[PDB]
Amino acid sequence: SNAVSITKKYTVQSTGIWERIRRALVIDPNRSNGVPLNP
Amino acid sequence: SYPTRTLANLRKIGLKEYFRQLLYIGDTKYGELVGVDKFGNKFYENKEELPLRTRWVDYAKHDYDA
Amino acid sequence: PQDMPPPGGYEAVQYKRNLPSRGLFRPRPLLAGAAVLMLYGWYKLVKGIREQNELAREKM
Amino acid sequence: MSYSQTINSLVEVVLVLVPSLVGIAYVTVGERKTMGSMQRRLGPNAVGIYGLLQAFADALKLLLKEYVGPTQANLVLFFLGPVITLIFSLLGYAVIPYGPGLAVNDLSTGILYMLAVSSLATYGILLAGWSANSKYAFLGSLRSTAQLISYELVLSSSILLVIMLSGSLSLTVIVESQRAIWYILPLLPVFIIFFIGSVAETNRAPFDLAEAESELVSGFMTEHAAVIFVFFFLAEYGSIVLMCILTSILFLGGYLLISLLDIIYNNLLSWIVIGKYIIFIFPFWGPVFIDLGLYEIISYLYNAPTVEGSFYGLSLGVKTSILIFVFIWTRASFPRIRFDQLMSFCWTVLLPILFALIVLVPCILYSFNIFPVNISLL
Amino acid sequence: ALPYFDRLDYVSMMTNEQVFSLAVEKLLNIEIPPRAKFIRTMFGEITRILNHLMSVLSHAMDVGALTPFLWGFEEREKLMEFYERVSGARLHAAYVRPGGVHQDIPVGLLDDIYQWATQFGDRIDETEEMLTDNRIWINRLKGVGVVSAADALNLSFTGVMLRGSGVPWDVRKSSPYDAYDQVEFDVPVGINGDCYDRYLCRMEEFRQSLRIIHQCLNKMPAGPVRYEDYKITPPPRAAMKENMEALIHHFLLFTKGYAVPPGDTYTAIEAPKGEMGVYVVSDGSERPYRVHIRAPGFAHLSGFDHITRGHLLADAVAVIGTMDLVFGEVDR
Amino acid sequence: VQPTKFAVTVRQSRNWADAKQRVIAAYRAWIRAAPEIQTMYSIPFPVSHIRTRIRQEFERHRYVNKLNVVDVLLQQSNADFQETMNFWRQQSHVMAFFKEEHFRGEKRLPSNFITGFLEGRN
Amino acid sequence: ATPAGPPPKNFRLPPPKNWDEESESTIDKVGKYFLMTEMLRGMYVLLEQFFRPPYTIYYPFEKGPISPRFRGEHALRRYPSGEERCIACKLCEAVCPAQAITIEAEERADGSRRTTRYDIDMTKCIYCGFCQESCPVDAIVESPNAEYATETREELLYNKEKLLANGDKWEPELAAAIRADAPYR
Amino acid sequence: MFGVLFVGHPDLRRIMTDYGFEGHPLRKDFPLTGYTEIRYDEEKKRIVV
Amino acid sequence: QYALTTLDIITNWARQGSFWPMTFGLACCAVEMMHLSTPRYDQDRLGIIFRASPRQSDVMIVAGTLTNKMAPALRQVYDQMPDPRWVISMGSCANGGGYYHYSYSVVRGCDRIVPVDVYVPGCPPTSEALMYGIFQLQRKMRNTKITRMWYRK
Ligand SMILES: *P(=O)(O)OCC(C)(C)[C@H](O)C(=O)NCCC(=O)NCCSC(=O)CCCCCCCCCCCCC
Ligand SMILES: CCCCCCCCCCCCO[C@@H]1O[C@H](CO)[C@@H](O[C@H]2O[C@H](CO)[C@@H](O)[C@H](O)[C@H]2O)[C@H](O)[C@H]1O
Ligand SMILES: CCCCCCCCCCCCO[C@@H]1O[C@H](CO)[C@@H](O[C@H]2O[C@H](CO)[C@@H](O)[C@H](O)[C@H]2O)[C@H](O)[C@H]1O
Ligand code: SF4
Ligand code: SF4
Ligand code: SF4
Repeated sequence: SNAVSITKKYTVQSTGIWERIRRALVIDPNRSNGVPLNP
Repeated sequence: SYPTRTLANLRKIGLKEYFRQLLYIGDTKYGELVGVDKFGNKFYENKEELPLRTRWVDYAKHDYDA
Repeated sequence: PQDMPPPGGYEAVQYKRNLPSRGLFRPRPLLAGAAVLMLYGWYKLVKGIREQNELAREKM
Repeated sequence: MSYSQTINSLVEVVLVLVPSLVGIAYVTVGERKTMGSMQRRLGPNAVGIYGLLQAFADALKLLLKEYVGPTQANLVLFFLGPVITLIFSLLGYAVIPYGPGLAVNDLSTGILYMLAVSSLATYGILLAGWSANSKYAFLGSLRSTAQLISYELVLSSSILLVIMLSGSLSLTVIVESQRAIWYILPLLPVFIIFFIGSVAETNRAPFDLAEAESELVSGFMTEHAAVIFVFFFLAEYGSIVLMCILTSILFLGGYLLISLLDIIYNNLLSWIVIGKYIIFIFPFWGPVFIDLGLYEIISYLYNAPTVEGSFYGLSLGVKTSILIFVFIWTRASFPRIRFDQLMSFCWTVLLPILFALIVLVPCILYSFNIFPVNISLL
Repeated sequence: ALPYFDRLDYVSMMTNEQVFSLAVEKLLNIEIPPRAKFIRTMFGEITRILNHLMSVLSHAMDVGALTPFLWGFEEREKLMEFYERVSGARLHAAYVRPGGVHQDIPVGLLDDIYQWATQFGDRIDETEEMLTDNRIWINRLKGVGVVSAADALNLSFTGVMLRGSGVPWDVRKSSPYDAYDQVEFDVPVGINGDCYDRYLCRMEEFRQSLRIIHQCLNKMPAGPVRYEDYKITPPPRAAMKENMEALIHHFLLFTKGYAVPPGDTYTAIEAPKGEMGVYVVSDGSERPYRVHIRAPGFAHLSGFDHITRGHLLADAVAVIGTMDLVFGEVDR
Repeated sequence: VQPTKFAVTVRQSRNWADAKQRVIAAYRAWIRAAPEIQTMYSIPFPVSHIRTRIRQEFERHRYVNKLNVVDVLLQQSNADFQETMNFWRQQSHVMAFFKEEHFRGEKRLPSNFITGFLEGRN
Repeated sequence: ATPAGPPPKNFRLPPPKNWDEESESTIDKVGKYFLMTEMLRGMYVLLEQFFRPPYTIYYPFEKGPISPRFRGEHALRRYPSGEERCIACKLCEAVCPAQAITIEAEERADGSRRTTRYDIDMTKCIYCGFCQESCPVDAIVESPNAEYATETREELLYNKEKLLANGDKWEPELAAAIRADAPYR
Repeated sequence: MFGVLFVGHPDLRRIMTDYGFEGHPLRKDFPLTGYTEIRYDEEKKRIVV
Repeated sequence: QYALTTLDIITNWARQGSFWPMTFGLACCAVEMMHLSTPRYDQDRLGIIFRASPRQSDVMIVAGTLTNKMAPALRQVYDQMPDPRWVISMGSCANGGGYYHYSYSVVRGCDRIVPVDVYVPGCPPTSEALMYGIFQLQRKMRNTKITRMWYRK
């Protein structure tokens, strides 16, 4: 599709059990949440 | 905030300090003391918060002002 | 130096319409679901009002 | 009876009105907090420790505000008008049952009572809009009245379909009849129409464009009248909460909790008189529940009049709150509909479907011998 | 007089000052350096995104959708941090000036715009989740405010008001300026000339402006960001404090100003609200003899009667928002 | 009056017979309208004071013998008439045409030499 | 409406499709009408936001980001010695876009060229920063201070006694912002 | 803004200036700050010129 | 004395907790007042709700350049605000005319038309700056003696 993977999107990521939960109950798993990265 | 975050910070700052923050800032927040102003204000930092929230101030006066 | 791009250039960003169809909102799975819910409910109602009518025979 | 009726009358009326009023105050705080999480911000979080005092300061501020509305040529109307709009808002709560028969008035015609108090709502939107002086805005109060009467037919005609299934207009009987099944399951499309009709009836967004356009044509000479009055705000929030409780009474369980005590009976088969309470299940073992300490105490508390009543009202409360969420979620999800388009929705889509279902439902109840008895059972 | 242009269309600041700089630069007969050309085309598209976030989301806030407005104003809140890093203003930068830009961009900004870039499409997609296929949204913009292609031209319509009726025309493609001839982008052109077409054309420009900003990041050349001539642009502070000629040129530029040769020019750019142009008469002196601003919204509001005729008032509020209208632009 | 209630398409007087016809029709409309101007703008003056003051504003240009000058003076009147008969002018603009509602009043130039000398040029 | 020369390849639209030529099954078409599926998707996107972190800042305890180039309230600075940097050139008075600066100078008792008046109308100023770009001695700057709402606008007529007091107050932060941005100036 | 008069125009009225405004501001003889200013008069209860 | 003071503190607590501003977004400063309603700075968290009507409002925020044509409608809207009334002047244009101070069409300060209680500087003030001005006004109300002034006379 037109999407690129979330892992290259420079936003805070969900981790672990919450990542699996997010990648299940969400329209587009590749969508970011717009929260920037502190470091 | 969210329960995981607010629970952990109670385990750090204690219930007397938890109520102090609810009266002023309105958030439960924990961080390292960075220094004190001449006016008595105290500054805290935490790289692990949401962006633009890594630095905050605990004012010395009750009728605080920026 | 100046503010310049990285040597190889920045990577491409996502800019086209993504908007991916999900099964949760397609009409066929929802039509089938709503139908099975109303059929299960209509079986449960047809059993209950029969029992209610029989409880009324005992009351009378 | 053990004590005097007037005392009993007073305690039940205070026990319904003071929780209902405190709840109507927290729906206003809740609608600003919920819309902020969906809009990635915060709701009120400063007036009070968690913003839990926001409703209080808003209400006391308005009470202390000057009111400059016309007192000329109409003194009673300016003052005694909106007061009974608030009475017509709270008068519907007197037929809500918080458990079997646990209502202020247990009324056999309870449904026709809440259809009467609802037709009085049209006066509190008609008359208030009569105060404002601006030609286009006055016609916007008539258009809001036209929306209410049209979406009242939606509600009354779809309440009719529940009465066919229950056989009664008593809210207690209507809930007790759902012990077999919640009416959302067999009357799915009737429930959706009722909820959509219930948003349009409350004048809530996305059906509020008629009353919305008043603020855009006010001009440079005149202004509104709902200004310092908390009445038409408590009348509004209390009608939303009341449309959520009635929606739960009719289609969700009402106060019916799906009881797990039935499930444990089916699964458990190794009853032991020694208090072991062994279970014939694959994750089961020999429990060490204390007969002297826990089982004797737990059994008594389950049958307490306070505990069982508590769960019946926590059930109705949890269900009303879920619907209060769906009203707030609806306002935050959609744009507004034009008045002609909402009118087309009611008159050329919804009502045709409802009158089609008015034919079909009693036809099926006759075909499966399922007409209920209309005598006092249940 | 350059700060006056920030305050014309106050949601699209660096493109207002771009058309004034391009007009003065044309009478100056100067060529501005490549780096400022790319800086200006990058911040002209950051500006176009900023304006469309105001215009599209305020339009839907009038129509009654209130949530996309708040989501994209965080996107607006992030993109004004880049204004305040190059200049020190969240709104009125005064950054674009005749001869290039006032100051070089700071040394970590092109990385921070790229980090914003990686996620901005997801913001358009979720804003698009709420409006594009929504039937209430569709039934409030279809057939509303319909202008024919012949009438849009005869009515002085530019931009998406011109482009939504099926006329393929963008000043960037037809009279290229700055680094626009160096970037690949597409032009959304509608069919039915209505508000729904103009909403769909504006959303497509979100994705096209993002596609330009990424290209500008990869072609950012090095060199002066300011025309290399101290009779026109101010010398560096370090030169003014060390070299005689530089302090003289510094002193005269801040008191008298530079002289512009005589003549007049009409210069237009593809502003976010339509075509924005300025007519500048020069008298060969250091002050403009006459400045006239052509504002796209002024011509759009003039055709409001011809377009809203026979419509409902709830229809007219939709027509007001589809015409990108900031009244400081209309009244100059 | 196609676009607005009192709009008149800009016309150029053909000759003095035409130009005087238009002036008289302009004056007639204004002094007709004076009761309507005095209620809307709540002018605390008699309709007679309004009409006599309308007359002064025509009496200023009674000696214009240029036809190109009359048309601009007629267009100015028509436009003033349109913005007054539509409630577009504020009471502040209208009752500021009367030059006695200044806190110095109508007497704002010095009367003669000596009184303006003792007051420093008024 | 199209450019001169040959019309664009397939500029003209295809002929419209009749209702029965459309490619959408009645089942899909009727289901999307009655179930309101596209509206359901949008309501689901708001649930996704509900469970995402908010953007909000608790002010005044947490502040938003400001660059070294920020343009706040004016200040008059000194040298390390303690002498005022200002020598009354009046360049900042000439370049003011809004004529907000009024300067009167003369010879000081010791013979030095120094201002006697230095007024800035904070209600005329547009905070452009031009005054500080034109300085040859870094004498006038704009501090990062944006929090100084006052009660009366007489408090917004800064005279030379207030602008020097501001520089004394804000000097560490002024020197720091100058240190960051000087290479670019 | 200039006083130029356009023969044939329907509804040639002012577009920018205030309602009783006298003068043409883009004329070069017109002064930058104009000839009049407004304020609120407490004694007259309105805005005066 | 305590009793009348308590009546003041409660009254001032509610004038502070519910802070509903009527607004005249004349120009750009209104954009910055819109960024006070967005997620980064939300007004709702402090109780601020902008109301359209003057009858429902507490404070007027003049944000933008006031022109001679706009001034009659400014005074009309302020004249319709029920008491108690506060006005905030936001930005250089409303405060003293600003960039357009030497023009024939601009009122040089909105306080030639209405009374003002706080002046917020900047063109435009940052959103924090307008927040700072609201806190100054909220502090002015906390120091408002209502029933303690009636007691001295
Ligand atoms: P008789 O034949 O003696 O005189 C007829 C005229 C006057 C036509 C002369 O014969 C004549 O030729 N004079 C020269 C032509 C002339 O009068 N030119 C000017 C005509 S237009 C004009 O005078 C407009 C005046 C102002 C219009 C507005 C007046 C009212 C405004 C304020 C009203 C009160 C506040 C709202
Ligand atoms: C306690 C009994 C009742 C007494 C009166 C209580 C106060 C009643 C009014 C407040 C209740 C909520 O009322 C609602 O508030 C929100 C702000 O949170 C307003 O919302 C407004 O600001 C938000 C801010 O993000 C915008 O998204 C929205 O577009 C705008 O309209 C609504 O316009 C108003 O209808
Ligand atoms: C079908 C069975 C129905 C059973 C339940 C019936 C409940 C009837 C309660 C009526 C109480 C008054 O009804 C309610 O009045 C208020 C005030 O006039 C209205 O509220 C009105 O004013 C408020 C502001 O104060 C606005 O935000 C709102 O948009 C407007 O419509 C509601 O639109 C109306 O729903
Ligand atoms: S502050 Fe600088 S520019 Fe202004 S008068 Fe002093 S030396 Fe000159
Ligand atoms: S920032 Fe203010 S004082 Fe300085 S030059 Fe600009 S307008 Fe004048
Ligand atoms: S003060 Fe500045 S930002 Fe505000 S309206 Fe005036 S010019 Fe615009």
